[PDB]
Amino acid sequence: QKTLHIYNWTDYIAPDTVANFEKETGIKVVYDVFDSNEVLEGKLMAGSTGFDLVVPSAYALERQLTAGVFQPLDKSKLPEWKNLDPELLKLVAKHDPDNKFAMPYMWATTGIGYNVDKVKAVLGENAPVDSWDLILKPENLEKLKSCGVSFLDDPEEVFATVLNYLGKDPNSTKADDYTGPATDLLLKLRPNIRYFHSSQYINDLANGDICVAIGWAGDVWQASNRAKEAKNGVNVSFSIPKEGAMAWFDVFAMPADAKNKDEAYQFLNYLLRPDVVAHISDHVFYANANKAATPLVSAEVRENPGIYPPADVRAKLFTQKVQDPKIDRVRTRAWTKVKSG
Ligand SMILES: COCCOC[C@@H](C)OC[C@@H](C)OC[C@@H](C)N
Ligand SMILES: [Cl-]
Repeated sequence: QKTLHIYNWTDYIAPDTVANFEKETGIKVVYDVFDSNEVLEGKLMAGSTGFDLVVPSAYALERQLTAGVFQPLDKSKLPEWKNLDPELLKLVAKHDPDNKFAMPYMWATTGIGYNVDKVKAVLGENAPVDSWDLILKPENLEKLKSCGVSFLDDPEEVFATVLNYLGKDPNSTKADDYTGPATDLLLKLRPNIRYFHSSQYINDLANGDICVAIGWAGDVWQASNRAKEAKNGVNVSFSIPKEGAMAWFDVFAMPADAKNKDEAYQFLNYLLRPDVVAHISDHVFYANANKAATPLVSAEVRENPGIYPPADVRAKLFTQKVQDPKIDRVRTRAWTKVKSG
């Protein structure tokens, strides 16, 4: 009896995906979760994770490759690899040349999740729900403080969105951008932010406990779906703001010391099956990278422009750059200053 260990994001799989895999293959699966790239990268850099598959973002995969923490995917053991989107593969290939190490899993954006009715009650029906002004303008955050504001606990996301909102390069390589105007705005916003967290905001949005969040798109639509299932009358939506937004790709990768490579390949081939990965998108409200699976995804998910955004919305998106150690230092320092007010 072999056991496959999988380290994935929270709220990032269907409730029966793993059980259906165990039944089909006889492989026992141990499934652990994280809600942060730095948590996952920390384990990948510090020692032996014990995981056979992990799921980092494509840009973070690039940093991890330079340390040799992954092993190349044997394409002959992934016969269904052809189901993956070539335009999505080419986008991942900027971080993983020739797509040698990673399998694109899901992709989405980083925008604003919000309580529609409470926002409209606090800021009126003309609230800037189409703009980052909703959560990055201090005059607005001062009004929304009491209903609850959350930011992701992710320095790269927050700083990229703040610099973009200030008219700077989202991936600015000038330290004065981070210590100056980026830190200045965050400190003005900081007293109105209830907490920095990358997963608690899902149930807090669903229950009406926070009214505006920096959120990952599928996370927020899950919040909206849970509230509807609970019949609590809470109205949650998601905005890809008109100023542009962070877009990203999460990929499956195989750690270089993975114990059960053969079983890991079996799970990757399982994920490549169109019905399997469409079932996941139906439940997590995330776009998968499987071109063959798209028609099998629910109309509710596929026709949602906040999940499968149209071309006008795609033209506004930017992706995360791997910053050199100088900018990494500056950004990380300012982030810690910001978290402690
Ligand atoms: C409470 O969770 C029990 C998991 O049960 C797995 C079910 C679906 O069957 C698949 C089995 C035969 O394969 C893996 C075995 C070794 N655990
Ligand atoms: Cl990415």
